Amino acid sequence: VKEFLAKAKEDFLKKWENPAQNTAHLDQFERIKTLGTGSFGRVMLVKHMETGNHYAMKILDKQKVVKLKQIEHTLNEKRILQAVNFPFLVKLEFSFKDNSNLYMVMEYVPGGEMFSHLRRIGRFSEPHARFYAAQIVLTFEYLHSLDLIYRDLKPENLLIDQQGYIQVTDFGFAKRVKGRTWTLCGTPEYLAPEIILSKGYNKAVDWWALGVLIYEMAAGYPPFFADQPIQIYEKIVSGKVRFPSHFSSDLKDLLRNLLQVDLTKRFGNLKNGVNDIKNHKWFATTDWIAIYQRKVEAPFIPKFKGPGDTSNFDDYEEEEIRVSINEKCGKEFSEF
Amino acid sequence: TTYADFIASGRTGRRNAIHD
Ligand SMILES: N[C@H](COc1cncc(C2=NCC3=NN=CC3=C2)c1)CC1=C2C=CCC=C2N=C1
Repeated sequence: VKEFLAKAKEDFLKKWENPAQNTAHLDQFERIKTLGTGSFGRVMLVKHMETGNHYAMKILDKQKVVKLKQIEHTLNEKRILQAVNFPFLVKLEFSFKDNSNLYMVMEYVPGGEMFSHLRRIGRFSEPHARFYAAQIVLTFEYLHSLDLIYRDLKPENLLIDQQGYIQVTDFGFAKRVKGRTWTLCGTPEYLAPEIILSKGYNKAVDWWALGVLIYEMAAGYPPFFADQPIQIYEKIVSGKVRFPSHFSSDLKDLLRNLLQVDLTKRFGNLKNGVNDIKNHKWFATTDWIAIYQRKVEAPFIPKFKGPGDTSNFDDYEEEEIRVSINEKCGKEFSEF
Repeated sequence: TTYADFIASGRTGRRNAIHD
């Protein structure tokens, strides 16, 4: 492993130091349908005419990115994405920009969001939940080894590929940092106590989010929920969690450790790093090597009907893509 | 049941991220 990571850090660093730019053009793609919509952009299923491949094209409105002060975060996202490589991280195939928008073209994950399947099914059995959790454990070990913090773990950002494996998406909050960071960002239900308390935090917030994920996947609902964020924040910092009666004793033990408000006792952040997680009882049946190689039997296989199919994604209101006659935020995005 | 309280809450849809 430490051998694998060593070589991984070498490849990341070369790309990190010399990121690729403008590797494609808007008119090389056929705009098909919207797969998701955000505050400063949207993602559409796209088709590359030269190869006939389908991709997920993320279109970000430069002016909106500026109004929401997400410039540096957007630069982080593209720069990090074009340099990483793991089987559970979606691939950035191309990136470019025009007068009005920034564009990031990634691999299309037809399976849809874990969110959708989770809410429909209700809850995943422990073996199912464990299968996905394992993948997040290795992905974080990988990312963290690169001095990267992900900061936005949740079902909405995890996709299921054809083989039933996870593909982490949305790196808008990803950041390479040695030392503490203070940006308040993420999603309410998944924010660690340190973040909500504005006290400088590190990679340990990712391990806490994992604890929230595993709980939600297994119970069908998050450990901390309420109609308004402030109520949720109040629960998160209280350091009080209740477990369904069906949670195995080992599952509860793993979560008590991950959902530790005291980030000096929180698993993943201790002296033995991720191993305190990997060597945990709840993970005894887990073969980490098998998972990384994708040779483990997937519990759920989302099936589709050929490429270009979007039935596993909700429908969104379409909106024509417009590009002004004038460049809009040149200097802000020069490095993109 | 917690499940019932969750399903009846306004937080069962896609949750938006926060920052500012
Ligand atoms: N939560 C939704 C989805 O958000 C994504 C963000 N970034 C990458 C993705 C994908 N990346 C790769 C891939 N492959 N297949 C589908 C697929 C999707 C989805 C909506 C939302 C936004 C959309 C645009 C900009 C910012 C947003 N914030 C939230």
